[PDB]
Amino acid sequence: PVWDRTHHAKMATGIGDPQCFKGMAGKSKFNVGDRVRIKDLPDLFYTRTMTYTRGATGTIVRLVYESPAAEDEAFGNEENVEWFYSIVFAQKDLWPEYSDTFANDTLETEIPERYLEKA
Amino acid sequence: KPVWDRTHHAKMATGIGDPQCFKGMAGKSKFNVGDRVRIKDLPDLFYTRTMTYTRGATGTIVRLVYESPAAEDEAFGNEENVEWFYSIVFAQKDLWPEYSDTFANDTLETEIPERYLEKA
Amino acid sequence: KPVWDRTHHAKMATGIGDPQCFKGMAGKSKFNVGDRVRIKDLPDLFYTRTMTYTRGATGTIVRLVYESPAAEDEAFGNEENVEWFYSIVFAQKDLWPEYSDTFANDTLETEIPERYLEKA
Amino acid sequence: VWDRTHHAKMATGIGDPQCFKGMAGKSKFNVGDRVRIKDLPDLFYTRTMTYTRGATGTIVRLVYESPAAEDEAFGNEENVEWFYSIVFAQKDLWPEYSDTFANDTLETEIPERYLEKA
Amino acid sequence: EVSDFEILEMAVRELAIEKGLFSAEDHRVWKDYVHTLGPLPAARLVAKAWLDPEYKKLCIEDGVEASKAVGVNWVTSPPTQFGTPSDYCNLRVLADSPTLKHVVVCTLCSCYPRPILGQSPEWYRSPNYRRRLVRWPRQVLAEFGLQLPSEVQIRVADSNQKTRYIVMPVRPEGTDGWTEDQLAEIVTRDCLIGVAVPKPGITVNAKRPVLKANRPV
Amino acid sequence: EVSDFEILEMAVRELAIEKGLFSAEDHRVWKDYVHTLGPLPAARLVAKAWLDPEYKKLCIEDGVEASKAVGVNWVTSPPTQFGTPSDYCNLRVLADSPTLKHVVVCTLCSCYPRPILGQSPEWYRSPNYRRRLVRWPRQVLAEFGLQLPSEVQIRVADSNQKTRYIVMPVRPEGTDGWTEDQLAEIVTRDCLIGVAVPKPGITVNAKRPVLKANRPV
Amino acid sequence: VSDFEILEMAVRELAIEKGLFSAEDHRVWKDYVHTLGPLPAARLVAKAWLDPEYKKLCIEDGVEASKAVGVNWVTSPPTQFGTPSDYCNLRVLADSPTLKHVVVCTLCSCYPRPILGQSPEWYRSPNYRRRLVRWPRQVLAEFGLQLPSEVQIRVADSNQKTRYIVMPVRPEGTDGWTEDQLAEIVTRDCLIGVAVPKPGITVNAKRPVLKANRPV
Amino acid sequence: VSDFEILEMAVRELAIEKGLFSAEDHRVWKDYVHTLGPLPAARLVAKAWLDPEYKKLCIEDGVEASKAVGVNWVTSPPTQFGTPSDYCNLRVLADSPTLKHVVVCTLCSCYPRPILGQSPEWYRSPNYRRRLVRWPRQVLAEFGLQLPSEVQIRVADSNQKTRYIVMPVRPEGTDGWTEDQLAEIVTRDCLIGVAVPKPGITVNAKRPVLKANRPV
Amino acid sequence: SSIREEVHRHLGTVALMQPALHQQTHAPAPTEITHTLFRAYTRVPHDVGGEADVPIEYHEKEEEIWELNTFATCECLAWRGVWTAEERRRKQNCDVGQTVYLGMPYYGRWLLTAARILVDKQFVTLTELHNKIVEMRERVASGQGLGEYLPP
Amino acid sequence: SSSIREEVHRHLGTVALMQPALHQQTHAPAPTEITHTLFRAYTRVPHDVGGEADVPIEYHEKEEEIWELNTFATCECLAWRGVWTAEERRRKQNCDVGQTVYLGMPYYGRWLLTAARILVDKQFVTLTELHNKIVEMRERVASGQGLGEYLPPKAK
Amino acid sequence: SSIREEVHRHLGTVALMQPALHQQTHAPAPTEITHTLFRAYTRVPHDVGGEADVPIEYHEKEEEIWELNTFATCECLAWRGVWTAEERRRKQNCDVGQTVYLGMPYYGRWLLTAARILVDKQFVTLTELHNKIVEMRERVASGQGLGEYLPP
Amino acid sequence: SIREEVHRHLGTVALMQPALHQQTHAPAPTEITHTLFRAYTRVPHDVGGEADVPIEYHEKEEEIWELNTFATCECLAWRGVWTAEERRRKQNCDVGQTVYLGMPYYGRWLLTAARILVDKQFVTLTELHNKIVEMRERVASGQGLGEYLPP
Ligand SMILES: [Co+3]
Ligand SMILES: [Co+3]
Ligand SMILES: [Co+3]
Ligand SMILES: [Co+3]
Repeated sequence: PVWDRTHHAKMATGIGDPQCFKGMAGKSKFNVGDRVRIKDLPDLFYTRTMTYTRGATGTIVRLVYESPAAEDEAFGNEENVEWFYSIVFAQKDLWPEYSDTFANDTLETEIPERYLEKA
Repeated sequence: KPVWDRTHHAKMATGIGDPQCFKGMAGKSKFNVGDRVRIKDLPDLFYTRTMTYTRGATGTIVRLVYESPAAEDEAFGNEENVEWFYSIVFAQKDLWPEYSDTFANDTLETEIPERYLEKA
Repeated sequence: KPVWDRTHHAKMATGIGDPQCFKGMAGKSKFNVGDRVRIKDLPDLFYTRTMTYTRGATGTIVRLVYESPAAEDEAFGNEENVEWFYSIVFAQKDLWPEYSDTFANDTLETEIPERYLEKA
Repeated sequence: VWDRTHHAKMATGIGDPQCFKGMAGKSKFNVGDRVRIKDLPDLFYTRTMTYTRGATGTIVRLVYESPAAEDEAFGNEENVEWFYSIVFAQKDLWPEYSDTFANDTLETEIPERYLEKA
Repeated sequence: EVSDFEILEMAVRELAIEKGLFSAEDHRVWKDYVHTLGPLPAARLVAKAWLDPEYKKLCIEDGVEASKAVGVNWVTSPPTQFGTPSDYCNLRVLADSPTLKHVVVCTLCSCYPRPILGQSPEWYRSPNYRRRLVRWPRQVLAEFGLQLPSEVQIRVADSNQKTRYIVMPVRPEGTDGWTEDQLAEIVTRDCLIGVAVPKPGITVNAKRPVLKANRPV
Repeated sequence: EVSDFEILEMAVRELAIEKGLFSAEDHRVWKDYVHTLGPLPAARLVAKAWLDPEYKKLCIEDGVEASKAVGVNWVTSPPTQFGTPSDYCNLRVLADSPTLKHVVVCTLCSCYPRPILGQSPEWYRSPNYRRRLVRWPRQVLAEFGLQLPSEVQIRVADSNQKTRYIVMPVRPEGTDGWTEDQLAEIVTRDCLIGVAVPKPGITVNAKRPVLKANRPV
Repeated sequence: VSDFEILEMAVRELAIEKGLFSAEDHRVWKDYVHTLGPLPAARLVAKAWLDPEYKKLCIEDGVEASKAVGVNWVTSPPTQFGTPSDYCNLRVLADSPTLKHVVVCTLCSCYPRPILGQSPEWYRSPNYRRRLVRWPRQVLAEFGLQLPSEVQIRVADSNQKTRYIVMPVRPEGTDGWTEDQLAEIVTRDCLIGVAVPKPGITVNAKRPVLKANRPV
Repeated sequence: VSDFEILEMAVRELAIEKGLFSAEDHRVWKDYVHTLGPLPAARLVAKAWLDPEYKKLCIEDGVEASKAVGVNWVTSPPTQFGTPSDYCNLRVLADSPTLKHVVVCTLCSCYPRPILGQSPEWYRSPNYRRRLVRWPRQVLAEFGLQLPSEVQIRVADSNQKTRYIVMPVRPEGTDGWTEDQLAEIVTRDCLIGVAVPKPGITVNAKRPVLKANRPV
Repeated sequence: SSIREEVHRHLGTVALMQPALHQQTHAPAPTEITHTLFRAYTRVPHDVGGEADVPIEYHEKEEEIWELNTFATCECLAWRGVWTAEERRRKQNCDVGQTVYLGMPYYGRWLLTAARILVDKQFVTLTELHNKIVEMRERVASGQGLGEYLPP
Repeated sequence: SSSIREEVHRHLGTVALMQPALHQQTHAPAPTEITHTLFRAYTRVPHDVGGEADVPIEYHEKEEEIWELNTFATCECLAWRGVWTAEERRRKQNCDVGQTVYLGMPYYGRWLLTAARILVDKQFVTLTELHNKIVEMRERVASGQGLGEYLPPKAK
Repeated sequence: SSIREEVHRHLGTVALMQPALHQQTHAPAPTEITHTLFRAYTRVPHDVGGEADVPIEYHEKEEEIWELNTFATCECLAWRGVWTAEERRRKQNCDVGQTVYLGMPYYGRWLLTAARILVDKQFVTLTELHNKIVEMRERVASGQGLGEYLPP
Repeated sequence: SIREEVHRHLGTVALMQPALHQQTHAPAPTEITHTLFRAYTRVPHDVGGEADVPIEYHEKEEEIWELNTFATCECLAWRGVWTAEERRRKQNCDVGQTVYLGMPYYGRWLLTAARILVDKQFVTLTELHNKIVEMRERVASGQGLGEYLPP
């Protein structure tokens, strides 16, 4: 069993990561402004989509870049690339006890397209 | 990209068995039946099948059971090296400080690969 | 402020002993040697000397040991009532469900005041 | 054995701690005095919180006279002492308190026995 | 089914009455008294203080005397006629100001000014509130939705002895010409404890979860 | 009423088959193989050794060769033709004597001589048994109802490598003239593990609590 | 100086100052404790082995039999009404070929101090108090003692006013032995029941000894 | 020496012996790490305050804007493809009179190392990672920062390849200040969001410092 | 949301699994008790101010009929001179010990202590209390009811 | 009685939950807080429990779950066909899972988790495929299509 | 020897890491107390017979000077009628509560309870006890000595 | 200092916080609910939202070995032994709950660096174990230990 130790460097040198995956995801399924709900996909072994965001609805504020999902990259699988989105959630929609006094507080984090569905 | 050889074990052990398929690959044994040996406290990081309760204890080799790669190597797909495995008998009193003299003849037998052994 | 009688016990037991000083004060015993009795599961709030492990178990009275106030009362300075104490033998199998049949003759003997006893 | 009428006969129509008024004599301290809290043994009972031990505060009021809780809680009301309301700067109690909230304080009451001139 | 608590409660009460420690009448009298307790008197006291500078001075200097103005005599109103055994007779009123805001707690237990405020909130008795408020007041208050300028002196009052407190918050803006009743109406229990400030239009404590009792009163 | 385990089991199995790691037939073949396993072959080996001194010597010296006599070839009986992957091919028979009694365990896991003995008992796999037997064998055996003279050497065998063991108990009194079938009958699974000794009239493991599965085989 | 030593001094001084007990009472009690030990109990067992009639008395009336070894449960202690914690109802448990006794106090540490001395540290341990009554064979085995499965092992839990000492069966190899020779092999552990007497063994089995910060 | 130092030596020697990376690579990386710090980020904020056009670039393209302060996320690191752990997608979060950002990595310790240096010990603590996203108002208050209830506090959780730095609003009392004077008050804590710049304050708020067994 | 509910249930459950060095105490020897541990063990359980704790969504709780009855009983016992509130607090919030102090309910401690004072000051023997408990149980078991908790 | 004895034994078991202790939570302590003793304890292999003190428990037998038998067969078949050797399985299953899962989850639960693990670690399936396969099985059940021999298709 | 010592320390240390579902209790509502829990919490601490425990190598322990003095004090107090041994046991082995019962040493409980009876029966006020402790501490700290424990 | 004793006390009593402590010893499948199943199979690094107490945050000086571990981990990625994502998965999740919170931050980085060398077979576990043995003896003999300890 031989591991290819030059692949990443040959691909990203002079370009950068995630810039080296640019254009590989194709057309984005969502766009800025769309309201999306976070799917509660099985998180067995690995995931970078926090449990606290599961089932919550937020707003897409930016398509940040293209890249393999961490779920795949973390296991040496970079063949599939998808769009990543920066999503904003109202704190009250995450934490039931959040005070109405701070009704404008939010939380912004990035989620790969696979976890999203039209709200 | 990595390709795993899924037929090697079967090609090697079919009709022969494991650990029979490793017979003779360890060479001359470093120890023999009757030798008093002490168990070296080698690092156990990540994996080991030589129980902590035997570390530093002295026992007697009562049998050379077979030849085989150490579990420490086999558990990670490394079978290139084969060594002798020994069945060792420990006096219970030498393992447990509290063991009663009333049961002074009680013993414990277990197997340990050559790498963990040194002359008592 | 309350005045505590610090001479009562000494005046009552000197030259006699505890529990000899309570002899006869219990009257007639409700049970006798040989009787089979079950231990009542009386409320044990705040204090008791009748172990939980004996509650609901059946044993045999093997001796009427002496007379004395129950610990439940004595431990709170209440000695006006005196009762009979019984030494009871329990079969280990009746206390511990997992006890081995190999040791079917093992028992446990302990003392319990009359208030916890009921004919079995 | 127990006198169950004493308290009622003493405080009825007067109130508690009003019924102990004057029994403490002269106060050892006065409003404005800076005092440090003694770390007296707290075995069995105490109403002077551990978080105040060894801290220095300012007396802002002599609230009333009463036997210490340490004695009252055990049926001993023979001795009566002055009680003081003391103000502590939060930073003197909690090492991590932020300088941003430097005016914050904590006020509580402590009987004379726990006080010493700072 | 009845709980072990209900079984024991019956046992203790029946035994106490049988031994003549207190009567069945005494017990009913006390429950009736407790039933009449509420925060209205405290709210009225604050409204009166907002409208009368002299009375406010009285509240600040002698809460016991001031409490009489709202019909609550800490010594004679309770059935004992020597104050309730647990609340005593030394009420102090804490006056907030543009540079001072108070919040109360009893870290040792649940000491509360029952005679004039009523029964204490379940959360007021929690080890959590009792542990955190004295050390992280701003954090705890923020959780209740209350925040004050950093320069404002937040003062935590720990009722560890015989004194009981009620907070007299500053009169909120937008209440010009309001009557005493209108003012008292926005001074809720929470404002009197200090975890909230009065606001025109808010006449009930903030809604929070309500744990139900197995067999409620 | 499907549990997370059954859901994951289906997922793993279907994925393995889809990727050609093993076939559906392979899976059925392995299950059929397991169904043919039991403690009878081992009990039979003990009875034969009890009746044949030369065979006994063979058992003690070369368990693999001796196992063939009871129809269990550690190399060729399993579907693989190279012994089961987890039990290997190095069985050793431990012969008890008037001065030696053996008991087996796998402190590291659950290593058991499946090919000749069948599946291991739930308790044999327990952290409790695995922690205690090697250090307090007399105490553990007593709980099982077994006691040996203090002079007798109790030997605990910890199968931590590729060797698997079965215990050959001493032939019990009251079996004069008994046939092979009669003798093998009192050599229960427990006897082959060492937590019990064979006794005339006892042909089944000691009765102990049985924990029910949600969806039993 | 530790917190326990400071508190011990505080309590003792306060008690004496308030006249609850005298400085003399305290010295007298410490002197009494210093004369206690397993010797009398050992001698009771030896005399029992050497006189069947005395043995009968030991079995039926421990208190009366104790006098023969100089221990009057009522008058030996300074109180003249027995020690406050040990009381006056000693029972002697006689082992036999079919019965073997072992003692414990699951509620605390009740021990026959007047005739046996102070209790072992392990005897007072929550561990011994939880296990003996339920796994006596296992606990005894740890002590190095094992008895036939048919023999009745009886655990005596002294939860009330009775205190017990165990009279072990006389061991073989003691023919013609005198009272002193026999008393010498009956150790504290034999009297508790976690061991049996054996010729040549005159001291409890060696065990780790936890040192005190400031020993008596 | 500790078990950690022994293992560190073992791993490095093994990696070098197997030719995974060279001794030169290791020294080169340590040298690179040594040049990292909060200065470039502070200068970016200062430049943004002094240039509206540049501020817009910062907000829209952090990577491009970063080049102005001498930090090229792709070519500055020795790899020439960005550091392996920080990637190449820096985003600058601009505070406003109605918006205040605070950053965290709940999954680990993700930090914009290339432009800001090494992360604070508390930043990687399970405690900070657990609480900030849920109780930002409380956590910030502990840091001595409080914002109007109307202001939107936005917590940014860097759970993927994006790294963030906070561009706080320019404080009052800095009229006519030069780029150097302004950059000077933009501390590491300000760039993380747990503090806001203040005239006269040029260092992080003092807090306890746990000492290393073998530092620097 | 059933998903949000599972999420919050998850956040709560993982707390049960917080790793720790769990040292059970089994009557350690004096030499194992430092001054720090001595002070911690001899503390008064009710003194919790300043102790670290987490944020919890504060809630109100309906009053149980037995709680109201317990409160009235305790105040009546004080009213009639069986004890003062301070004696109650000491027995109720301190004498019950650390385990019961935080393991049992607020009013549960009030009630247990009311039962305590009756026995400690010898107004009732422990025997009478135990028998009263039994009588109360038998009353319920025979369908005879139990005050205004259970109708016959 | 039987009911009393049941409450007694239930009691004896429940009090163990209240055994006092000095409970010290660990929140990523500094290197200076880790002694050699602690280092060895943390880097130990979870399966090595021989000699550790434990209490006496009444041993019981347990029926094999259908999913357990299938899990066992899957693991042996994966080894039979060379995906791994039993030693690789043991190391991943009884050691790599870590202390918490090792004692917190069921025996066969670890076998199953590890079988899914080897498919992913040796890249025979992506983690994405495993996750999607899990969702697939769930939908199959919710839709009423049944799940193998565990649940038959919904009827009328 | 050194290796064996490390081996046994290890076997003892991993016990601290035994996984568990650790649920902290913070004065739960009455609705969270089942009959089973109520009985467990209101249990008498000294009743431990039959509880599962592990095997331990039993040891002897030298008697501390203060332990002997404490024993004598407790018996003398009984001798002179301040209390009977049963009152001591109830206060010493049960009233101390679960946490102190197993967290503190055997004689530590004897001593604390000896101090307790003096206060509970009002032979000394808690103030006198507290002041005596203070004076003892100063006595030691001044170099004046402390009985047979410390020479001046 | 009294205040010092006060704060030490406040920290110590936390150890005595009462609880219902249920040890888990390989429970049967019927004892695992979906909730427990999800809790046990969670990825350890996902802690956002979990309740925790306030603590006085502190800085920490960097240890020489920590700096070396960081550089080693980045160099391994630089040279393609792994990507940062593979490291995070192995380092912050694969290590499991106990080690994740029981061991030091950089302790996990270092253990994982050693782990990737073995899992990808760049070195055998035997080579790793032998290297550690040789290192231990190296320090013990007085020969020295790199820049950490002179000869
Ligand atoms: Co209170
Ligand atoms: Co195994
Ligand atoms: Co006792
Ligand atoms: Co991170």
